[PDB]
Amino acid sequence: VINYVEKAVNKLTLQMPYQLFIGGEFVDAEGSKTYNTINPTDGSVICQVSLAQVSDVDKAVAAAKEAFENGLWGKINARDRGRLLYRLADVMEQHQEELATIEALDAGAVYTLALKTHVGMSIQTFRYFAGWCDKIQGATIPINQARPNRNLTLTKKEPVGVCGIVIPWNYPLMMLSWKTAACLAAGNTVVIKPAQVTPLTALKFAELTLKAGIPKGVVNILPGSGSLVGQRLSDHPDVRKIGFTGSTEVGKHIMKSCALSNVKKVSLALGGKSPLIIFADCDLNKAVQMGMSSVFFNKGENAIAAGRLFVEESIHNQFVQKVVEEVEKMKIGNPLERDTNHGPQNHEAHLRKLVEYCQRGVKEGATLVCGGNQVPRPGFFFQPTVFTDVEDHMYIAKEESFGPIMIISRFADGDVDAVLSRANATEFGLASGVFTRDINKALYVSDKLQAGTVFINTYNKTDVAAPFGGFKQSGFGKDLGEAALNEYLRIKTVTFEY
Amino acid sequence: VINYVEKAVNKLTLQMPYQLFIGGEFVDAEGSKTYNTINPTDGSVICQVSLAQVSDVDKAVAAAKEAFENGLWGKINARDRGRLLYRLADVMEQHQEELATIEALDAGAVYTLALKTHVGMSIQTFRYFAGWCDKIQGATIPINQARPNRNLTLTKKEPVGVCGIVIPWNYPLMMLSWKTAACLAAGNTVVIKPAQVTPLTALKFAELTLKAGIPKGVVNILPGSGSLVGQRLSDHPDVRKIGFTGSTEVGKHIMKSCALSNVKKVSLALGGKSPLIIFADCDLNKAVQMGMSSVFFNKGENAIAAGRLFVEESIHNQFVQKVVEEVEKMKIGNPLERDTNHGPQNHEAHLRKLVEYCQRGVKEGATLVCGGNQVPRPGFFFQPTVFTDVEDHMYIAKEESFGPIMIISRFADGDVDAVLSRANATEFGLASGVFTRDINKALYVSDKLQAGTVFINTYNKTDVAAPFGGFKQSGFGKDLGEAALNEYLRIKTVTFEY
Amino acid sequence: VINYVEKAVNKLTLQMPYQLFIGGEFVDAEGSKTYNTINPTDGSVICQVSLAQVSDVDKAVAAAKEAFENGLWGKINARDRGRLLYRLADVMEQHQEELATIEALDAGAVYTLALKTHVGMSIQTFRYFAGWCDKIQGATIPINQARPNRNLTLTKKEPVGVCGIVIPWNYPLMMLSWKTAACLAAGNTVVIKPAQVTPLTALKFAELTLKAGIPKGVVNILPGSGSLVGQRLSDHPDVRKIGFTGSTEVGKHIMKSCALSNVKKVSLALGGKSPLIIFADCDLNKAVQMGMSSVFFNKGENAIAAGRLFVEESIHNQFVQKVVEEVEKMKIGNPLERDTNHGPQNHEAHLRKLVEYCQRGVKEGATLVCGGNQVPRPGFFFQPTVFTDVEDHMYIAKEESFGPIMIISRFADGDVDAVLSRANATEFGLASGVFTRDINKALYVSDKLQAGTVFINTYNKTDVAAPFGGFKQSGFGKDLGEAALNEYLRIKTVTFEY
Amino acid sequence: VINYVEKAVNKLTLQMPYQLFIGGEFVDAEGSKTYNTINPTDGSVICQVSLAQVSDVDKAVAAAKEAFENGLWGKINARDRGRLLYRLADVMEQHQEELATIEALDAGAVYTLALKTHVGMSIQTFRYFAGWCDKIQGATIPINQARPNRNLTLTKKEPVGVCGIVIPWNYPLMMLSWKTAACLAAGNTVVIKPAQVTPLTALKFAELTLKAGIPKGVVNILPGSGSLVGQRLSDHPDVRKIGFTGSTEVGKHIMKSCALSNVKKVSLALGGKSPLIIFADCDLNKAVQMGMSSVFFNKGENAIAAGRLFVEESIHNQFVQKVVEEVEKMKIGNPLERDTNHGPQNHEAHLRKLVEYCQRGVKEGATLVCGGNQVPRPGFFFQPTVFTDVEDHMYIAKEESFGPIMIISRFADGDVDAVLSRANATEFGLASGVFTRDINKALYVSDKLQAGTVFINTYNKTDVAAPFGGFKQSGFGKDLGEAALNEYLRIKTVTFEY
Ligand SMILES: NC(=O)c1ccc[n+]([C@@H]2O[C@H](COP(=O)([O-])OP(=O)(O)OC[C@H]3O[C@@H](n4cnc5c(N)ncnc54)[C@H](OP(=O)(O)O)[C@@H]3O)[C@@H](O)[C@H]2O)c1
Repeated sequence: VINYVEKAVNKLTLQMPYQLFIGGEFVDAEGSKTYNTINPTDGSVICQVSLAQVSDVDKAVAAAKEAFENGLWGKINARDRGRLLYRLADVMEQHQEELATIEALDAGAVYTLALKTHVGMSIQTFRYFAGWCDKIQGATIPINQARPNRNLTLTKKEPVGVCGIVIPWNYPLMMLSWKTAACLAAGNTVVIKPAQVTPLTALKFAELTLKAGIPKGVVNILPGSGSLVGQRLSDHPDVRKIGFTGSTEVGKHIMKSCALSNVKKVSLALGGKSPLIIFADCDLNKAVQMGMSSVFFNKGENAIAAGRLFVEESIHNQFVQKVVEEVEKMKIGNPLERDTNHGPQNHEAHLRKLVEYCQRGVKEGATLVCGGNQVPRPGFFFQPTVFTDVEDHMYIAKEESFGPIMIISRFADGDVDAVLSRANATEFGLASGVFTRDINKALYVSDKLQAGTVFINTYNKTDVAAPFGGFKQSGFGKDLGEAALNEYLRIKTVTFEY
Repeated sequence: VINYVEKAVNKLTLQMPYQLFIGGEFVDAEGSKTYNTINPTDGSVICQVSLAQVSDVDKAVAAAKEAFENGLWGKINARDRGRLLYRLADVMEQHQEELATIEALDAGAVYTLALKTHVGMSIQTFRYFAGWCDKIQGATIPINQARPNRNLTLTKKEPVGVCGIVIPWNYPLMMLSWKTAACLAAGNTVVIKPAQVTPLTALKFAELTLKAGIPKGVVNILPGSGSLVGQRLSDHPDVRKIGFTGSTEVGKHIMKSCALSNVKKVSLALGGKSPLIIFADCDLNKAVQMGMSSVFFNKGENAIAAGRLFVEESIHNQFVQKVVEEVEKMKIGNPLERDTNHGPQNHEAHLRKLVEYCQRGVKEGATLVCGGNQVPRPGFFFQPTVFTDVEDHMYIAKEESFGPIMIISRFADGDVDAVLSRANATEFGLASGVFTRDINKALYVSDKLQAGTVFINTYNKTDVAAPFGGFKQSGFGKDLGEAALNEYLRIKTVTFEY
Repeated sequence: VINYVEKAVNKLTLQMPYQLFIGGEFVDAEGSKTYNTINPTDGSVICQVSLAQVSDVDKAVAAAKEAFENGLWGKINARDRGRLLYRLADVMEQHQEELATIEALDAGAVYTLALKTHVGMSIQTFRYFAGWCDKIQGATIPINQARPNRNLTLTKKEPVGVCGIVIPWNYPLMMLSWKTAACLAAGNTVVIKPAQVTPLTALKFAELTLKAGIPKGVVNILPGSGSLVGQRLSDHPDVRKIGFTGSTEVGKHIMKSCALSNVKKVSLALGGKSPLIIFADCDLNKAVQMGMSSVFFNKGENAIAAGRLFVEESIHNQFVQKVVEEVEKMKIGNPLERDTNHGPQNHEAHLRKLVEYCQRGVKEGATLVCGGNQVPRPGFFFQPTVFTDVEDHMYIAKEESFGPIMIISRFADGDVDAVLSRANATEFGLASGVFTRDINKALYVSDKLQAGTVFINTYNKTDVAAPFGGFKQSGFGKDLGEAALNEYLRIKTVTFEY
Repeated sequence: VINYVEKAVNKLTLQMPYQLFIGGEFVDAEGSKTYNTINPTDGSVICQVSLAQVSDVDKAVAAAKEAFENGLWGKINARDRGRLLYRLADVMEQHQEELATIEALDAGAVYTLALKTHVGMSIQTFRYFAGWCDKIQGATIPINQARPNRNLTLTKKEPVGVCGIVIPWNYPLMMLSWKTAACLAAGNTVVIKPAQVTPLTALKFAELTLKAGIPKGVVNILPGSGSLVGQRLSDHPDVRKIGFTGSTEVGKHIMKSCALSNVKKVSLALGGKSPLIIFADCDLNKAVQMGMSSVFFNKGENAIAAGRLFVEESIHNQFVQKVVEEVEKMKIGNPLERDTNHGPQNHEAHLRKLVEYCQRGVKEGATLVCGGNQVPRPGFFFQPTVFTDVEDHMYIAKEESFGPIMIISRFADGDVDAVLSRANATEFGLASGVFTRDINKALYVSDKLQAGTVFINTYNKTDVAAPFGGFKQSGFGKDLGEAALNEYLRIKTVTFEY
């Protein structure tokens, strides 16, 4: 029997585990330490969650090590590993409303969006990677023969072993799922650190691994701080790979910690300041819809959000006019209400950062067309914001807001290379977009954009089969697609002479 | 007109550049600083070589950046890039006797071996990777469709950009070639730091890039110290990838430096303590020949060298007797003499370490069967060495010698899992081997060995098509084969809606 | 309401459809023509089954064409096609006992075996290929650029369209499933012709596609003759691909019919005379168990069955003695008896062929050690048979029996090339095997055997992930694994200039 | 010493072999039979060429078989096979002017074009496939384990063995090179049948294999008739694969012959009636240039030639006007004159077909705008032809001309699906094209076109890396790219239990 926080909400009964998950059981942290998790809709405490300590990290890693080296997970067929992951996806689907409701409470995710994305994409991710298990293949290689003898060379794709996953708060279940699904499909075991502010779907997911029959110790979950729990994971001599998602500055630190301990493998999914270039020959009404989505999707708490819009001179004023018209139509409110399409920011400190961000934009001389403030209601709601007359040297032209702030610059009619130069003038390189009906412009621009993803006449169109990762200081390694598996596999070369 | 150090040796007239190679020209370092490169056969100075300074690194990176962004290398077809690399291999082959002679002088490489391996494999490396240029392919991916609209998702494989390569001294030209060929095949430009003690084949290679018509700035070479030149390469804001080969401890520092600057990508080819397990049912005479090769090849200056031999009890004494017999037949001498089997160690500091290594092995109680000493002759020669009665707790059971020291332990008749545990009880995981006629043992042992390469009834059988890289603290990433290309490529995902 | 033949048997009430399945409906054939399907355990008529006519073939192809061109199957996401195929596998699993019982009745498959293989592997097949749907990918290719313009070249993997599948009677559901799963996973629609003698699991399968929600017309099944139904399929102008499994001689005719009509694509999975080479250094008792299995599995009605055993001279007589001892322990009887090891042959005409085959073997001078005749009891049971003193010129050394007849020749110790020559002296090339503890022999022999599959120290180890197909007159193309998809996909190259 | 036909022409002294090439030597055919090859510029006899007989085919196949089974080609490293093919390309490059001159004489190929395409692309083809030799790789596959035992499954890519190549006359050297390069790269040996009318570059190529060091019997060349030599190749019991390029009707017969003998593998590169759709929103001047090229390139003797142009109503009249203007500027003349841009048709029988084709076009009611006739001069020149008012029911809307005949229909402004339906209403499916600046339209049309290749805003943009093959009655299998190798390889699955 597991202890739950129980809550009647959204036409169901939530049963939320709140403890650490280690070796297939929910357990208190050392000293029974706890912290409060906060509902961004009203600022209330949802419940108390165990606060993992260093000794809890060591217990989690030891359980993962034992599960990998001696448990059933390391013994079963890849096909049967696949079956278990497909079953886990099924169990997640059976609990989809509950999961999406927890995400609405914990992260401020609009419930209808959470059902399709936060939860829906997580389910797709597990099903996708479950199909990879028995299709992960090595090679046989035609090497030079040591005549008069013969040689056979093959490669074997093997698991890396114990992995650590450290993730942010914007899509709590989805960020966990991207990495966890690829990690488990490759045959590894894992210790996961959700962002401290958003532990609840991670702990519910943990319970679901029990319902699915995932062997004890394969999945371990440690609500807690990066500076304590995350650090220890990065430092641990039995951890062999870290999958990290978060800010560029913490990514640098994580990579350093991997180096100094045991040169554990690392992937880094970091910040972005993604440019969206909108040409005059696009479909304008569609550009407004997609451009708004590129910024405002999930209250802007979206790594790939367009952090800069470049709009061709001749359509700029009309584009801005239409955006403002549509922004006024947005329904801001409780993420559980069906008419809501703009939920609260994830937590109070982030709301404060956004308010300060827009003050700097005003101070430095950008035109605040609308928004810029907290919405005067309970919780941590921020107004959908539009800036114009943004110049390349401005702070808001350079810094990632990670909020619902559309930051608009002009470019001269007929310019192409000039705007590309401006769009590429960043140490980030996560995503980018271009709206145009012109085939030649679209292909040329996608060639020249210095970013890991280029959207053409769309935005936010991610897919579990399509690899996702950045260039430059947005990091390296992929989530999603076949490419993601490579972060969680090692290649052993075997060479015979006969 | 290039300045050479001219030398008449080995029935050739060597013409050796000695300056920095920056932007397609040989130039002096800042302040015309130089250092001496030492011939390990007699301890004499070969010549003075330019000593790169920080401002020289900045010039080399600037030249590489220009070559990539604006030069011809970034504009030509993949097919034509391949043609240039195949021409480069042809030029290397035209100069093969000269290159092997330089390697004999600089590194102490036995000339006949340098023709086949140090230089021979370097030529094969460029030809192999030349073939990859127009065969590097992205993907088209069947993503979910945004109905009633359609989506197309593709990936493009692109160059990473400016790379730094930092290498050691054991196979100076070949270590350079592995990384350089894959790096250039993928369309990058490069700044190479050879090991300070072995700059000469790198500088001759530089001149050969001119003969082959590699555009200026594509290849740049900076003899100098790791703590100065290598450090700056790892720190540089315009460098996007470091390919590193060296010790585990420097690898840790390199990775930290990549992290702290601009999270540049990194590959780490580090140290080894590779186990070779020899069962009683092997071919004994072959096991002796291959066992000796596993240790003594290239005077033991071989990262994959077997650093422990485990020999089954019933054949142990006969194995040792036969090795001693064969060791006594080895001809130690000038690497340029055709009858030489065993050349000098690479440099004096390394010889000193090997002497100390064997002193400690005797101190801690291992049986010194033969060798262990500097050979009484000029230069830095070390006697092929055999230790027996080695126990798992001993320093020589744990520490990488990187010299010609065969380190032998017994295991009990029939004790497969037990010997495997002993073989795996190391934080290294570079290579390994097993000698047995039994198919079931061979396959089971190769599954269980925790190493990036497993040799079965052979050793030292590397091939330009077979990926090479370690596990655990032997690093990550691959040199050679198709896999090596992934270190020098980035994947861009392009998603259309239409 | 679907009409069923109802039967109380094996603790179940079987509900067996018996009509043609066209466009999602069970329908009588033209003129309500029918034929009898026979139970091989007692020779009784199970029921009457609709007998497809030419107009019925045209209706099925029209339904398949409409389903492909305009129906839902052609419009849904690859991922969603995958979901439907997974659901089909789940439905088959929910009905596995019923399917295995039907296969016992219709094909004489031993019930316990049919659960694991005839049905269990069919289920694995659908689940395996379900996972491929959203992982079928094309390429982007670095072609030469038409300067000063640019080029993008990509490939798209597309379905071939309407396919015809024609199969034999030995594993009715499994042969169906292998091809159908790959065919549908690739996005095609299909008309299936089961062997006339074994229509029943195919028709139950058809009903399961309805339960699974496979869109109407995607799957169509036409019990009937090869010379009428199969012929029309191969001739039909709207069929673009035939997947054929059967005899070499019918395969020749089928390929010709494809040629003469519309050059439709064809795969050919044909006969075998597979050699198993057993060396004196094998584990003898294991060689006996696996050698017996290589021949007697599924009453010899197994295309990959070892059709000759070459047994090394020094172990031959002991091998034969052990085989005879084990053959005598085999329980022959009703496929529903849970201790049955050997069921009846599939149908009466095959039994008669096997009696004649053995008369011919004795006549030409082979030694009949045991078996060779019909078991005196109702139905069509044939004794497990062993021949020795078989020589290379003999009819039974050349001709495929497709029955439980072990055909043994000696070979001399210390020649390997000589036994290979004898093993390779056939126009078949489907499978082969080698039993030896010697790694060098195993690897060399596997290199030299001229067969699409080589088993080493095992036999009949097929797997849904491992491609299966023959060489020479055993045909071409693969069932199973990733390679099977290529028979059901076409590649479109798309080249842009911009 | 080889017998040559010597010819002083194009400022060169041509040395043309004229005999059969069998087992590394030029020999007369059985009975010294010969036939005349005809210069299409003036209708004169170039020289007498040996006429291969059945016994000569048997000798070639025996030589290919011995070279494969016992000769050096079957023994050398894949890497060394690649070196030989690169060397072959180099020799071809050293002879490029001579080869292009021979092609001008034999096939009427315009010299400047033959240099770039006929010969230039043949060279690229051998270099490209030379690079594949040591990069052809099999797999290791994660199959279900027969617990308590373990299984390893791998695939080996092997050569198919002796191949027959049967080709047409439009690009004699290039068609040979496409197939021969892939065939040899995969490790096979080959007997080549050039079109009887164009044997000369094939025989010169044969001599170049000698210069390049290709082992005797690896390449064998038999000038002669399809009905005799081609037939025997398709019939031969030792040939295991036919690579065929030619008409759809001969393709059907070839496939039938493959079936009836030994089910040898076959690829079919057959005819085309490829549609080019030109929208009003294209760049009109570029559409005219590329539209011209799509029809007139290599005097229309181009399998992928656009056989229908569909031009949008609003630009149709202007397109036709501009085409007529450009057609009038074409210089018809001797292929060796530098100002010629339209050479003679390949041979007399083809010229006659083209005359009849245009007669039937006029008869059935199409508007003949220009050409349609043999040019009044010696040889077999044909006037570049333009037809308009072509309706879907007409012969020239359905039948492949394989000549310089532009066949134009209108489609209504704003129609897309309607014109696609018309473009797809053919049993051919080789190539196609679309000209439009609209990204949505270009992507949609490329999805919907039922053809193996789709060109977007270009035409005739083939590449050695880009796979090329048809759908429907245009055949199956690819030439060029990685995909081409699959036709010349077989996959062996090796499964161990241990
Ligand atoms: N590229 C992508 O796929 C992607 C996706 C989502 C978000 N992001 C990026 O993430 C950022 C937003 O999240 P954030 O600013 O909250 O990120 P953050 O501060 O970098 O935190 C990310 C995670 O790192 C942990 N952490 C902090 N210090 C650590 C340490 N010393 N050792 C180990 N772990 C440590 C944090 O723990 P705490 O819970 O204690 O903070 C948290 O779990 C944005 O820049 C956004 O673009 C990127």
